[PDB]
Amino acid sequence: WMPAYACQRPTPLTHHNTGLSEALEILAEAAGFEGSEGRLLTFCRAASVLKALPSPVTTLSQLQGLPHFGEHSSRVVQELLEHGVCEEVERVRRSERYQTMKLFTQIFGVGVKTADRWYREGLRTLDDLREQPQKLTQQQKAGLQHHQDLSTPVLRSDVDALQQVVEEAVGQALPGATVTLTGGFRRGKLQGHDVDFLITHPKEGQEAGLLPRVMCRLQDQGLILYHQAFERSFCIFRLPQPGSWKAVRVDLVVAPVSQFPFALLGWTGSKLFQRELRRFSRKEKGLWLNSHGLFDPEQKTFFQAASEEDIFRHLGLEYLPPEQRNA
DNA sequence: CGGCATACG
DNA sequence: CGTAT
DNA sequence: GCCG
Ligand SMILES: [Mg+2]
Ligand code: NA
Ligand code: NA
Repeated sequence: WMPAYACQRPTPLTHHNTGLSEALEILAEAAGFEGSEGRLLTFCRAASVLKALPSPVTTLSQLQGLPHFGEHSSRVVQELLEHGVCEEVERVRRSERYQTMKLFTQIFGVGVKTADRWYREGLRTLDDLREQPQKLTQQQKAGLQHHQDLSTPVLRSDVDALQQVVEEAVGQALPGATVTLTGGFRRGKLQGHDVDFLITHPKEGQEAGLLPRVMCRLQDQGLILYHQAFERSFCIFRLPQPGSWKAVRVDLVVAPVSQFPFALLGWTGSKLFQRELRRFSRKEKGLWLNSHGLFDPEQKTFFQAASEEDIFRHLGLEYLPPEQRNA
């Protein structure tokens, strides 16, 4: 009844097993902090299975036959159902390792490997990092300076304001170019921690060289607090607020229109949905999927897509709108 | 037991 | 190494 | 950690 891949089932943004999925995603996150990518994936998948269920899990027997629920994930649910709390999950929550790795990895420019190194060096707090700025990259200096603003959720009203300023710059850089909201907001989220935009032009080839022109114009408008030919730009924008402003993470991506459906699909996510979709494509259909295209390694040809609908069809999957890709 | 998505900056 | 879905 |  429950397909094994997340791309085979609708997953809405809000669901009926929130507490259970949030506990499993703690263990997934903790597995990532320890470099256990396989365990992270299983816990992520088990969490996503519960998001896709049509009603609350109330008894352990309801886990029978669900994919990705074995001894470990089932025991987590069992303890939550019986006691409202899972000892392992709570032990992770309060551990100095988990809390510090979470704090460090949330910094823009700090990954698991850097966080882990700092943790081993004895560092624990953001002010610990601020004391030795010579050890920081320019990207990390920016993430740390702006960390407080970047921790405050972005609202959909903020997104509409940002999209207008991006379109203004894009329109000057290349008349006719279009801006599409992607990421979590396209999946229906009301808040987020960053804003994702996909830029193209209806005339194949006209988008070449576009992103530097867009960035130079945003920078000339005083809107760029930070940014690194290129096709992805990871920016910190100055977003106006009442009598002030705040820093917001904004990602700008350009694709040629021939690849737009694949880039839209990839950048709309969720992250787990795209991993599962690419895994399904490769392992069940023998096709290689990325945010540029879909490749048949037998015939050595790329599939032409005019829409996301085309892509789902070429993979033999029922279409899922973005709001049902919240795996 | 091997595999676990796949890019770009 | 970092970033993104 | 789980699946095929
Ligand atoms: Mg996003
Ligand atoms: Na980070
Ligand atoms: Na983003």
